[PDB]
Amino acid sequence: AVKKFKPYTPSRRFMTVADFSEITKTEPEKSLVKPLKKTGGRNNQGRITVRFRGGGHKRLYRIIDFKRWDKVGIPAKVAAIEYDPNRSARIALLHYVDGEKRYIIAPDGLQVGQQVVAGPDAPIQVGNALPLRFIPVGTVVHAVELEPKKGAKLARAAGTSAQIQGREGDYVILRLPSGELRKVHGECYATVGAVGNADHKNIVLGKAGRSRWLGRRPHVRGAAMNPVDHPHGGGEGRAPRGRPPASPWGWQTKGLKTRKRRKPSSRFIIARRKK
Amino acid sequence: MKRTWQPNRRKRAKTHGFRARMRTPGGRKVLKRRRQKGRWRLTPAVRK
RNA sequence: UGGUUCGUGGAGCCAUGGGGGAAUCUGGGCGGACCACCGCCUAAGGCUAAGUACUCCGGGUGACCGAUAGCGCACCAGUAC
RNA sequence: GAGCUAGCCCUGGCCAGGGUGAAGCUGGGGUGAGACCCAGUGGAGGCCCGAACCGGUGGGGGAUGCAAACCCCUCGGAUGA
RNA sequence: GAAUGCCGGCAUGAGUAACGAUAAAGAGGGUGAGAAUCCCUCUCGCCGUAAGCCCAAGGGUUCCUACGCAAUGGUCGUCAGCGUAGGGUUAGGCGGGACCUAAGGUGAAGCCGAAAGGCGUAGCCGAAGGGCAGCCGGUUAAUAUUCCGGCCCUUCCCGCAGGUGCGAUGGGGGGACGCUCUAGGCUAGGGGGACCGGAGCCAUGGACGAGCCCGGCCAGAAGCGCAGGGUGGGAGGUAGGCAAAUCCGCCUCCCAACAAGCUCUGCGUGGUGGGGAAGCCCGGGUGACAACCCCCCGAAGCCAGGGAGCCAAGAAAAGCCUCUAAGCACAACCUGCGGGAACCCGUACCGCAAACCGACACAGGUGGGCGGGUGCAAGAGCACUCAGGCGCGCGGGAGAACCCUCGCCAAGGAACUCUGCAAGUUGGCCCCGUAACUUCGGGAGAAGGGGUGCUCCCUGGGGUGAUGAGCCCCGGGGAGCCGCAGUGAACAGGCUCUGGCGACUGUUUACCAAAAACACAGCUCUCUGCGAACUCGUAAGAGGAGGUAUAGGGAGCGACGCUUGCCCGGUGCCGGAAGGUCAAGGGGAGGGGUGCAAGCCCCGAACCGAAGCCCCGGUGAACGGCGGCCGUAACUAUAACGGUCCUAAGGUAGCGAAAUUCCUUGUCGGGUAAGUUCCGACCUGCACGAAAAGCGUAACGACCGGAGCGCUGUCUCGGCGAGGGACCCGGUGAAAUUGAACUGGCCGUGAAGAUGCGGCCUACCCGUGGCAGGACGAAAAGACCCCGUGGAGCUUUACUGCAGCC
RNA sequence: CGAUGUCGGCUCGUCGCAUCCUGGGGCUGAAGAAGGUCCCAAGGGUUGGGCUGUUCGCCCAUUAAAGCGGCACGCGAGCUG
RNA sequence: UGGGAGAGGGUGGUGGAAUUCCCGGAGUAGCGGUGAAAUGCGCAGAUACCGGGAGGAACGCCGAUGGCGAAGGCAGCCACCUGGUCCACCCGUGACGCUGAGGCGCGAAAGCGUGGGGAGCAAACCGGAUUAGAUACCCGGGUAGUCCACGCCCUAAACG
RNA sequence: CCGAGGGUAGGGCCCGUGACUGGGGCGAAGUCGUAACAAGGUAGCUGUACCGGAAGGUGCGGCUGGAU
Ligand SMILES: [Mg+2]
Ligand SMILES: [Mg+2]
Ligand SMILES: [Mg+2]
Ligand SMILES: [Mg+2]
Ligand SMILES: [Mg+2]
Ligand SMILES: [Mg+2]
Ligand SMILES: [Mg+2]
Ligand SMILES: [Mg+2]
Ligand SMILES: [Mg+2]
Ligand SMILES: [Mg+2]
Ligand SMILES: [Mg+2]
Ligand SMILES: [Mg+2]
Ligand SMILES: [Mg+2]
Ligand SMILES: [Mg+2]
Ligand SMILES: [Mg+2]
Ligand SMILES: [Mg+2]
Ligand SMILES: [Mg+2]
Ligand SMILES: [Mg+2]
Ligand SMILES: [Mg+2]
Ligand SMILES: [Mg+2]
Ligand SMILES: [Mg+2]
Ligand SMILES: [Mg+2]
Ligand SMILES: [Mg+2]
Ligand SMILES: [Mg+2]
Ligand SMILES: [Mg+2]
Ligand SMILES: [Mg+2]
Ligand SMILES: [Mg+2]
Ligand SMILES: [Mg+2]
Ligand SMILES: [Mg+2]
Ligand SMILES: [Mg+2]
Ligand SMILES: [Mg+2]
Ligand SMILES: [Mg+2]
Ligand SMILES: [Mg+2]
Ligand SMILES: [Mg+2]
Ligand SMILES: [Mg+2]
Ligand SMILES: [Mg+2]
Ligand SMILES: [Mg+2]
Ligand SMILES: [Mg+2]
Ligand SMILES: [Mg+2]
Ligand SMILES: [Mg+2]
Ligand SMILES: [Mg+2]
Ligand SMILES: [Mg+2]
Ligand SMILES: [Mg+2]
Ligand SMILES: [Mg+2]
Ligand SMILES: [Mg+2]
Ligand SMILES: [Mg+2]
Ligand SMILES: [Mg+2]
Ligand SMILES: [Mg+2]
Ligand SMILES: [Mg+2]
Ligand SMILES: [Mg+2]
Ligand SMILES: [Mg+2]
Ligand SMILES: [Mg+2]
Ligand SMILES: [Mg+2]
Ligand SMILES: [Mg+2]
Ligand SMILES: [Mg+2]
Ligand SMILES: [Mg+2]
Ligand SMILES: [Mg+2]
Ligand SMILES: [Mg+2]
Ligand SMILES: [Mg+2]
Ligand SMILES: [Mg+2]
Ligand SMILES: [Mg+2]
Ligand SMILES: [Mg+2]
Ligand SMILES: [Mg+2]
Ligand SMILES: [Mg+2]
Ligand SMILES: [Mg+2]
Ligand SMILES: [Mg+2]
Ligand SMILES: [Mg+2]
Ligand SMILES: [Mg+2]
Ligand SMILES: [Mg+2]
Ligand SMILES: [Mg+2]
Ligand SMILES: [Mg+2]
Ligand SMILES: [Mg+2]
Ligand SMILES: [Mg+2]
Ligand SMILES: [Mg+2]
Ligand SMILES: [Mg+2]
Ligand SMILES: [Mg+2]
Ligand SMILES: [Mg+2]
Ligand SMILES: [Mg+2]
Ligand SMILES: [Mg+2]
Ligand SMILES: [Mg+2]
Ligand SMILES: [Mg+2]
Ligand SMILES: [Mg+2]
Ligand SMILES: [Mg+2]
Ligand SMILES: [Mg+2]
Ligand SMILES: [Mg+2]
Ligand SMILES: [Mg+2]
Ligand SMILES: [Mg+2]
Ligand SMILES: [Mg+2]
Ligand SMILES: [Mg+2]
Ligand SMILES: [Mg+2]
Ligand SMILES: [Mg+2]
Ligand SMILES: [Mg+2]
Ligand SMILES: [Mg+2]
Ligand SMILES: [Mg+2]
Ligand SMILES: [Mg+2]
Ligand SMILES: [Mg+2]
Ligand SMILES: [Mg+2]
Ligand SMILES: [Mg+2]
Ligand SMILES: [Mg+2]
Ligand SMILES: [Mg+2]
Ligand SMILES: [Mg+2]
Ligand SMILES: [Mg+2]
Ligand SMILES: [Mg+2]
Ligand SMILES: [Mg+2]
Ligand SMILES: [Mg+2]
Ligand SMILES: [Mg+2]
Ligand SMILES: [Mg+2]
Ligand SMILES: [Mg+2]
Ligand SMILES: [Mg+2]
Ligand SMILES: [Mg+2]
Ligand SMILES: [Mg+2]
Ligand SMILES: [Mg+2]
Ligand SMILES: [Mg+2]
Ligand SMILES: [Mg+2]
Ligand SMILES: [Mg+2]
Ligand SMILES: [Mg+2]
Ligand SMILES: [Mg+2]
Ligand SMILES: [Mg+2]
Ligand SMILES: [Mg+2]
Ligand SMILES: [Mg+2]
Ligand SMILES: [Mg+2]
Ligand SMILES: [Mg+2]
Ligand SMILES: [Mg+2]
Ligand SMILES: [Mg+2]
Ligand SMILES: [Mg+2]
Ligand SMILES: [Mg+2]
Ligand SMILES: [Mg+2]
Ligand SMILES: [Mg+2]
Ligand SMILES: [Mg+2]
Ligand SMILES: [Mg+2]
Ligand SMILES: [Mg+2]
Ligand SMILES: [Mg+2]
Ligand SMILES: [Mg+2]
Ligand SMILES: [Mg+2]
Ligand SMILES: [Mg+2]
Ligand SMILES: [Mg+2]
Ligand SMILES: [Mg+2]
Ligand SMILES: [Mg+2]
Ligand SMILES: [Mg+2]
Ligand SMILES: [Mg+2]
Ligand SMILES: [Mg+2]
Ligand SMILES: [Mg+2]
Ligand SMILES: [Mg+2]
Ligand SMILES: [Mg+2]
Ligand SMILES: [Mg+2]
Ligand SMILES: [Mg+2]
Ligand SMILES: [Mg+2]
Ligand SMILES: [Mg+2]
Ligand SMILES: [Mg+2]
Ligand SMILES: [Mg+2]
Ligand SMILES: [Mg+2]
Ligand SMILES: [Mg+2]
Ligand SMILES: [Mg+2]
Ligand SMILES: [Mg+2]
Ligand SMILES: [Mg+2]
Ligand SMILES: [Mg+2]
Ligand SMILES: [Mg+2]
Ligand SMILES: [Mg+2]
Ligand SMILES: [Mg+2]
Ligand SMILES: [Mg+2]
Ligand SMILES: [Mg+2]
Ligand SMILES: [Mg+2]
Ligand SMILES: [Mg+2]
Ligand SMILES: [Mg+2]
Ligand SMILES: [Mg+2]
Ligand SMILES: [Mg+2]
Ligand SMILES: [Mg+2]
Ligand SMILES: [Mg+2]
Ligand SMILES: [Mg+2]
Ligand SMILES: [Mg+2]
Ligand SMILES: [Mg+2]
Ligand SMILES: [Mg+2]
Ligand SMILES: [Mg+2]
Ligand SMILES: [Mg+2]
Ligand SMILES: [Mg+2]
Ligand SMILES: [Mg+2]
Ligand SMILES: [Mg+2]
Ligand SMILES: [Mg+2]
Ligand SMILES: [Mg+2]
Ligand SMILES: [Mg+2]
Ligand SMILES: [Mg+2]
Ligand SMILES: [Mg+2]
Ligand SMILES: [Mg+2]
Ligand SMILES: [Mg+2]
Ligand SMILES: [Mg+2]
Ligand SMILES: [Mg+2]
Ligand SMILES: [Mg+2]
Ligand SMILES: [Mg+2]
Ligand SMILES: [Mg+2]
Ligand SMILES: [Mg+2]
Ligand SMILES: [Mg+2]
Ligand SMILES: [Mg+2]
Ligand SMILES: [Mg+2]
Ligand SMILES: [Mg+2]
Ligand SMILES: [Mg+2]
Ligand SMILES: [Mg+2]
Ligand SMILES: [Mg+2]
Ligand SMILES: [Mg+2]
Ligand SMILES: [Mg+2]
Ligand SMILES: [Mg+2]
Ligand SMILES: [Mg+2]
Ligand SMILES: [Mg+2]
Ligand SMILES: [Mg+2]
Ligand SMILES: [Mg+2]
Ligand SMILES: [Mg+2]
Ligand SMILES: [Mg+2]
Ligand SMILES: [Mg+2]
Ligand SMILES: [Mg+2]
Ligand SMILES: [Mg+2]
Ligand SMILES: [Mg+2]
Ligand SMILES: [Mg+2]
Ligand SMILES: [Mg+2]
Ligand SMILES: [Mg+2]
Ligand SMILES: [Mg+2]
Ligand SMILES: [Mg+2]
Ligand SMILES: [Mg+2]
Ligand SMILES: [Mg+2]
Ligand SMILES: [Mg+2]
Ligand SMILES: [Mg+2]
Ligand SMILES: [Mg+2]
Ligand SMILES: [Mg+2]
Ligand SMILES: [Mg+2]
Ligand SMILES: [Mg+2]
Ligand SMILES: [Mg+2]
Ligand SMILES: [Mg+2]
Ligand SMILES: [Mg+2]
Ligand SMILES: [Mg+2]
Ligand SMILES: [Mg+2]
Ligand SMILES: [Mg+2]
Ligand SMILES: [Mg+2]
Ligand SMILES: [Mg+2]
């Protein structure tokens, strides 16, 4: 449930914050954090290559286990569920009976105290990871590897999930969170369940300052600029676009598809996204 | 008001210093020229 | 594509980024598309004095200057600033 | 050339005093249970007033200046983008 | 002889402006050739969250002393941050290095690029972050945590003794972290004392007093005490912590658990060592054998790595502890003691400024710490004042105009003016009281009003004590006293009504614009399946993101409410294995050059041959667009209705003389005595209209209109007063500008606006204070305008090309 | 065009006279009072306010009257802006 | 205390028929639609036929002049949770009752907010017809909505 | 002290009036259509919603107070 505020300042009138209800441990695991090196949107040449970044809260990176096939057959206890600033999902602390500790992204319904496992024989239950080929068609699934042993790449965002639709040869067919229909190899791991924190999308930032805390610096309209700067720049008074709406670099930005044409994975995409 | 010169010894050595000039083709050519010109100081005087 | 006087021209020659791809003198390249004839020359390895260029340096000489000239500097100047 | 200025990055520092009184929590009431109401407690906020500090609203002065942008009065922000 | 030429010299303006904050001076004494300006004394004023003190930058001898005054100093100079010389900076414990790492930089491996070079996990460098051992006092002209004195401490080497499986760059723990709020106990600092110590004082009407005035501490090992911080112990199992591990992790069991224990720090005490006032004598002596005590206030500092709450979720690495590995176990390491050893650089002085950044001894700019007392509710605000520091490096007179800054003003009260611009008014605190509207927070300090000093008497609660006294905090009730006046000085909102725009706090054109502009939460379209799209880069490599469609890019719109209509013919984008066109290349009917020939060489039709384009469809919060004429209704007027041309379709809701309305001050209504503005309406909207969004909207605004009350020198309409200038005398002494000048008025004339020409008129020679009509006054080779086959920024369905993409 | 600052206002005037008022006069379709119309006359006078940047103009309240023009559409080294 | 019938209510699962779209196959000149047509779709291969898949919605036969509920209403099947009601026994309580201004709850559909979901249907809207005209009826399209969760709205020929 | 009332300021309720505007009643000698009454020529009515010169239409659900 998202948390509202009474309108005791102009901004609190709309601000909503997450409830943090699932959260049970308020400090990360010391040996599982490392500093996040903040970039500001600058590459190694020092140049802004992604605009409007910088200035957010300091963050420690929590190391996440996006492999999991790494420790087949060894079970673990879900020790805690925690906040992670580097992602929308919460993360779950796993105590393996081995004694190793790792983090995973926390699926909807993971209970602290429960046990999870990975491998071809794992029970089809929330929290477990198996190759896709051993997961019943119809099951909703998250953190999916896109190619075997390359790490979880799909459905990691708060609330997201993928569903297994069918099988074909060495591949299963997934419905991605976008609704794309795609073949993913049978040997790729996925974890049963959807990602938690599904209310994430209902948060209302509420004020300029909150975007600022997120490291998101103000974004300025091409329309508010000059011709040296942008296709929409200039004109006396306000102006309509005056040409097909364009990015600062001139490419058209309402409809122009941009996926590379001859791309090898086209062969594995069955149906481009919906809506 | 605050003007443009705000001396900083470290800044001065790290920017115009002999080692900085030597690191780069442009700086080495600055030294080539200033030697050819007969400059008494090839590099800004700075105290350390 | 460049080089040549040659700017696509009738455009050869020399060179070569791409593709194809030989032969050993009865071999090959050239004489301005091409062909014949008649000649010239030996590619795909390397070196080679001298005669040539310059003047930081030394000397000699001016129908060259003579301290606003002549070098930016005749003087502690690439200095003071 | 970023010792000015602009943005970002790493690491530190600063923000008198006063006011308002969110959520929560406790208690009382209420009900089938509730919602909810009251009190106390609490101490939220690009909240309020106002120094430092950061500004530069209106006016006057200055105008071969004290100053190649200053001075006086006034005024904006002042836990936050 | 001219180039607003170039370099230099010297004039003019001119003994003119100015001499750099309006904090301020006066006198006596000294010194010296010379004194407002240097020294000393007394008096006066100014700063005192500083204009005092300590650090860091930067500066670089400016420090101290002697001897000097040409120049430097806005005057003077005997003085000085100036000239000459001589002296002066002392560290194992402060800071940095021989320690750690951050961003970043560099960079074995490796990757990339015509060259130069660009990258790059490790490593290395890199600090104002981590880590690490010194406090108090004394001494010099000038250094002192550095020398001295006292009491403490660190590492390294060697040794002795006791202990122990010792050993590391490898494993682990730890180091180790936010913001707001905050407890207990301390300390810093401060106030009081009838107590303690002290030179002395009794004035001028009174006082020999519980009088006045001054001071009443600092540092300190172990031990002890108080207050906090950190931390469970034992056993068994073990497959994880890229070897090993008894360590750490994980499971189980036993004992302990808001305790204790162990440990670390703060504070108190503590052997000892220091300091020690006023005043009085000449920095020093005395005071003094100084006293060195009690109470109160009390941190933002300390215990600390404390506590709670919150979301935006808050460095690393070494030191250090532990584990084991090669090894080694006569070693090694730990603990205690002893002896020896302990390097390099900085240290003067300025440091909110006359020594730093501003060309200047420049009213500007410059990070951190300390920053006393009283009173005003609080405070770092305000006034005064301590310590300490200053009177700002020209002065002396005078008492015009005018200017600046300031004070008052009869009657009036916005009549001023573009405008209440400016200045008044209001003003803190306590209490009463407070509207529309509202998103229920607010609007609100709405508005408006009362109180406010001192004296006496009665009385309530809290802190510290002890439960009491004293001290400190928060009050209540009663009776009075004085003045024009009690936040008696200083600091401290004028208010209301009503529209436009923008939701809001924010941001901006450094130096003419702070806004209605930008941003903003939020809404929508669109791209993107991840070696993402996208951006930078020739590339490698990076950003995106150690993210993954609840995400990332781009675009418009801009809280919120109610909404967002019709047109897809053109352009864009999307989709469309047909068809048309379509390059290289394929193909080779047919043809040609040459040769006696085989042959060599050239042209070449059909036909096959991509993207793109054409073509077919979709698509508007994609670019965009959203009509005209004729007729018709019981009088006129109009036209619900009919007809007709045109178009891709003809503007919906809502709004409308508007931030848009030309005609225009439209018309009507409101407000005013009067209203080109303002508000409300109407609708023939020159030329609104739905995300270049439409219409509204509480709250907000140094935004822009209109009105009212309050109050005023804004004004009728001006007067007086103050100080700083202006003026006069001494000192120092610019500037732009300047063809030369012996430089009047009129009417004419003249290249059309004459001191300079004609005619007349007027006029003795030369200044000083003032005014600005002229010298087409000065400044700036007009910025508007045009011209130049001049330049540059920007645009596109101009031309041509290139990157990029297909 | 190697610069002649440009509307309005304020301030300060000064001049013309085709006179707004005041003084003198002729004609009158001048009984009187009050007008009209022309002539002479420039000595002096010629108000305060609402609107608007306005000049102009309209309006309110008065007046003997509420004149029109010139002076670089007088006057920015005099101010405003 | 024994028993009973029932689409009474809530949750979670879950089955087959059909429609639509996509994929594969096979096939060709029309299909569709009306009173008749036209728009529309179709040689860029539609309709009709076979196989595969996706997704939402409603549950045919049983079915009734049936049943359940206070009403609004409720219908494939399964389980769990849960209300009402009837019967028999004549065992317990001992008038503990009726109605009920206010209040509280529930309340078809449409509609509204936030988020899902979207096959068929379908306001608005485009187009074809009909017609004197035809902002309609009929035809081809088509967005909200119809569906789910949660919160609102609180109407009705909410009727016997 | 209290005190008629006066003055200042802010509120509440009611009456009158107002550019302009919304519908309503009526009149009737008009224009436009023909929604309801018959199966009223699309059964009607209905709550709601969107829409149209106008009666009205359509969607969803409901009622019969529906002809055959
Ligand atoms: Mg809220
Ligand atoms: Mg709430
Ligand atoms: Mg508010
Ligand atoms: Mg608000
Ligand atoms: Mg949670
Ligand atoms: Mg949750
Ligand atoms: Mg943390
Ligand atoms: Mg670590
Ligand atoms: Mg990282
Ligand atoms: Mg780098
Ligand atoms: Mg970008
Ligand atoms: Mg950026
Ligand atoms: Mg999270
Ligand atoms: Mg969240
Ligand atoms: Mg949101
Ligand atoms: Mg953040
Ligand atoms: Mg954004
Ligand atoms: Mg923007
Ligand atoms: Mg703009
Ligand atoms: Mg602009
Ligand atoms: Mg640029
Ligand atoms: Mg451009
Ligand atoms: Mg452009
Ligand atoms: Mg444009
Ligand atoms: Mg334009
Ligand atoms: Mg523009
Ligand atoms: Mg314009
Ligand atoms: Mg425009
Ligand atoms: Mg613009
Ligand atoms: Mg435009
Ligand atoms: Mg546009
Ligand atoms: Mg356009
Ligand atoms: Mg792939
Ligand atoms: Mg600086
Ligand atoms: Mg430095
Ligand atoms: Mg430095
Ligand atoms: Mg530096
Ligand atoms: Mg250097
Ligand atoms: Mg030398
Ligand atoms: Mg150099
Ligand atoms: Mg030719
Ligand atoms: Mg050639
Ligand atoms: Mg080649
Ligand atoms: Mg041959
Ligand atoms: Mg050859
Ligand atoms: Mg030859
Ligand atoms: Mg030859
Ligand atoms: Mg030779
Ligand atoms: Mg040679
Ligand atoms: Mg000679
Ligand atoms: Mg000379
Ligand atoms: Mg020489
Ligand atoms: Mg020279
Ligand atoms: Mg010379
Ligand atoms: Mg020299
Ligand atoms: Mg030099
Ligand atoms: Mg920091
Ligand atoms: Mg603050
Ligand atoms: Mg709240
Ligand atoms: Mg709480
Ligand atoms: Mg605030
Ligand atoms: Mg505030
Ligand atoms: Mg102040
Ligand atoms: Mg100002
Ligand atoms: Mg002012
Ligand atoms: Mg001025
Ligand atoms: Mg200036
Ligand atoms: Mg000031
Ligand atoms: Mg102020
Ligand atoms: Mg603010
Ligand atoms: Mg403030
Ligand atoms: Mg504040
Ligand atoms: Mg703020
Ligand atoms: Mg000449
Ligand atoms: Mg000149
Ligand atoms: Mg000159
Ligand atoms: Mg010259
Ligand atoms: Mg010259
Ligand atoms: Mg003069
Ligand atoms: Mg002068
Ligand atoms: Mg001066
Ligand atoms: Mg003053
Ligand atoms: Mg003197
Ligand atoms: Mg003298
Ligand atoms: Mg003296
Ligand atoms: Mg210097
Ligand atoms: Mg010294
Ligand atoms: Mg001198
Ligand atoms: Mg002298
Ligand atoms: Mg001098
Ligand atoms: Mg002098
Ligand atoms: Mg000076
Ligand atoms: Mg002397
Ligand atoms: Mg000096
Ligand atoms: Mg020492
Ligand atoms: Mg050493
Ligand atoms: Mg290092
Ligand atoms: Mg350090
Ligand atoms: Mg010590
Ligand atoms: Mg010394
Ligand atoms: Mg950490
Ligand atoms: Mg830190
Ligand atoms: Mg005190
Ligand atoms: Mg003390
Ligand atoms: Mg083990
Ligand atoms: Mg003493
Ligand atoms: Mg003694
Ligand atoms: Mg803590
Ligand atoms: Mg690191
Ligand atoms: Mg040991
Ligand atoms: Mg050494
Ligand atoms: Mg040294
Ligand atoms: Mg020193
Ligand atoms: Mg000094
Ligand atoms: Mg200052
Ligand atoms: Mg300071
Ligand atoms: Mg100087
Ligand atoms: Mg001075
Ligand atoms: Mg200064
Ligand atoms: Mg006060
Ligand atoms: Mg106060
Ligand atoms: Mg003075
Ligand atoms: Mg005088
Ligand atoms: Mg007066
Ligand atoms: Mg008044
Ligand atoms: Mg008045
Ligand atoms: Mg005004
Ligand atoms: Mg005041
Ligand atoms: Mg009101
Ligand atoms: Mg309210
Ligand atoms: Mg008040
Ligand atoms: Mg008194
Ligand atoms: Mg004062
Ligand atoms: Mg105030
Ligand atoms: Mg108001
Ligand atoms: Mg307006
Ligand atoms: Mg604003
Ligand atoms: Mg704005
Ligand atoms: Mg708004
Ligand atoms: Mg907004
Ligand atoms: Mg804003
Ligand atoms: Mg500017
Ligand atoms: Mg500006
Ligand atoms: Mg500028
Ligand atoms: Mg300015
Ligand atoms: Mg501005
Ligand atoms: Mg502003
Ligand atoms: Mg802006
Ligand atoms: Mg904006
Ligand atoms: Mg919006
Ligand atoms: Mg890379
Ligand atoms: Mg990354
Ligand atoms: Mg991402
Ligand atoms: Mg904006
Ligand atoms: Mg509203
Ligand atoms: Mg179109
Ligand atoms: Mg189109
Ligand atoms: Mg176009
Ligand atoms: Mg042939
Ligand atoms: Mg168009
Ligand atoms: Mg458009
Ligand atoms: Mg008629
Ligand atoms: Mg329409
Ligand atoms: Mg209008
Ligand atoms: Mg009007
Ligand atoms: Mg309007
Ligand atoms: Mg318009
Ligand atoms: Mg108009
Ligand atoms: Mg007009
Ligand atoms: Mg008029
Ligand atoms: Mg106006
Ligand atoms: Mg106006
Ligand atoms: Mg009209
Ligand atoms: Mg735009
Ligand atoms: Mg607009
Ligand atoms: Mg504002
Ligand atoms: Mg403003
Ligand atoms: Mg005056
Ligand atoms: Mg006076
Ligand atoms: Mg005076
Ligand atoms: Mg005076
Ligand atoms: Mg005299
Ligand atoms: Mg002469
Ligand atoms: Mg002339
Ligand atoms: Mg003349
Ligand atoms: Mg003359
Ligand atoms: Mg003459
Ligand atoms: Mg005359
Ligand atoms: Mg003059
Ligand atoms: Mg003249
Ligand atoms: Mg003149
Ligand atoms: Mg020139
Ligand atoms: Mg010119
Ligand atoms: Mg020109
Ligand atoms: Mg022109
Ligand atoms: Mg031309
Ligand atoms: Mg020409
Ligand atoms: Mg040209
Ligand atoms: Mg150009
Ligand atoms: Mg692209
Ligand atoms: Mg001109
Ligand atoms: Mg000029
Ligand atoms: Mg002139
Ligand atoms: Mg008569
Ligand atoms: Mg006259
Ligand atoms: Mg006269
Ligand atoms: Mg006017
Ligand atoms: Mg007018
Ligand atoms: Mg008269
Ligand atoms: Mg004029
Ligand atoms: Mg003028
Ligand atoms: Mg002027
Ligand atoms: Mg003027
Ligand atoms: Mg002038
Ligand atoms: Mg003048
Ligand atoms: Mg002039
Ligand atoms: Mg004047
Ligand atoms: Mg065919
Ligand atoms: Mg019985
Ligand atoms: Mg009942
Ligand atoms: Mg309902
Ligand atoms: Mg419904
Ligand atoms: Mg509905
Ligand atoms: Mg019924
Ligand atoms: Mg009376
Ligand atoms: Mg009908
Ligand atoms: Mg009918
Ligand atoms: Mg009918
Ligand atoms: Mg019509
Ligand atoms: Mg319809
Ligand atoms: Mg019913």
